Amino acid sequence: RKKEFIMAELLQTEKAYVRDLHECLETYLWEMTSGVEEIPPGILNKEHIIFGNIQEIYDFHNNIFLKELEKYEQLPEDVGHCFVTWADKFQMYVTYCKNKPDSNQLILEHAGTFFDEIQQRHGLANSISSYLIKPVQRVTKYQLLLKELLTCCEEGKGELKDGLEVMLSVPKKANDAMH
Amino acid sequence: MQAIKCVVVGDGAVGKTCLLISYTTNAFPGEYIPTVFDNYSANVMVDGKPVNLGLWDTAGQEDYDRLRPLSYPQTDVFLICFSLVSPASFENVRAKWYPEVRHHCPNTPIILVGTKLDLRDDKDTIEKLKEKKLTPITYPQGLAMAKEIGAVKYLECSALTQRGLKTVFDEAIRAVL
Ligand SMILES: Cc1cc(NC(=O)NCCCN2CCN(c3ccccc3)CC2)no1
Repeated sequence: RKKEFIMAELLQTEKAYVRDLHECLETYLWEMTSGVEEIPPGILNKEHIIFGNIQEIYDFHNNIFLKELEKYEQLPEDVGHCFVTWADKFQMYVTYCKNKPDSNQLILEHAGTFFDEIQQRHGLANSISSYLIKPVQRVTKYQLLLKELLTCCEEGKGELKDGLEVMLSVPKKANDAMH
Repeated sequence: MQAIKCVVVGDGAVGKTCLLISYTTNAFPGEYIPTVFDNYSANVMVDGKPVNLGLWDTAGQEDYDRLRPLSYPQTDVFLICFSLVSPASFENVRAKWYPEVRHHCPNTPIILVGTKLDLRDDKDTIEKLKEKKLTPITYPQGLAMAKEIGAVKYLECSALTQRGLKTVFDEAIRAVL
């Protein structure tokens, strides 16, 4: 039961993460790249700084990682393997976190209410800043879910320990890369 | 209408996630405690003025000293938390949480919240602590800590019983108005 509630959260919060990144790309990013609205010169053509590599992280989760977690739904005690299999892909969270302070500064100093205006228009509960912390949140959150699985999975639990090792290591490497 | 960013910080032992879930859903989560509380916003009226209240969890980030501050900028108020039945979390208010919050947000109001009020009178919890030559944290300990860090209020709450829980967040709001 506990292992089942945890896997179900892993899956449900994964779906919502993908949804949230998707929203972010096809609103806050799409306004800027479209050319349908007045873009402050201070942020113009700096969408790579604002959003960092969030497209690539979205593509990972949307094309692969959510499809593969789904396949571990009835195999919670093995889901650590999923993170080992895709370990190199999570290296892009290092890149994302390195860039987040530069993204925050940029939005503060040079974007005015550009994005506030878009939020209001589209009727979004989440600010662009809310969306843009999500990758940071998500990448620290996986190791919580794995620890929870360790508290309720038996001697078939190297198929978690190694998953966890990886998902402890990605955020530490992101943490260790900041100025 | 006024938008309020509220970030909840503190040790894993406070039950940040549980606190926010139990606040927003008006009920202790019960059987299973979820590890994930996604950034929240909802309308509440406080002293007759309606407000949009933003809530950001920080659980999972406790070992990443340079990742946590990514959430800090533009915050309107902090809940710095400790569990009333972990002296270590309480000491960490001083040692870890208040320092990094003042460094990054020097003029942002803090509420000091003691969680797990329901466990302060629990024999088994009391006993487990007495075996480590410790006791729970009492009211004047909170007051003294609040003062030391410059908190606008010290409040005690339980996610389990809902005692003090609505008030925590009301006062978070009042400290911004
Ligand atoms: C934050 C925060 C937490 C808090 N108060 C608490 O944590 N109080 C202690 C609750 C722990 N108890 C153990 C497990 N229970 C259970 C067992 C078997 C089946 C179903 C349920 C129910 C709950 N106050 O603030």
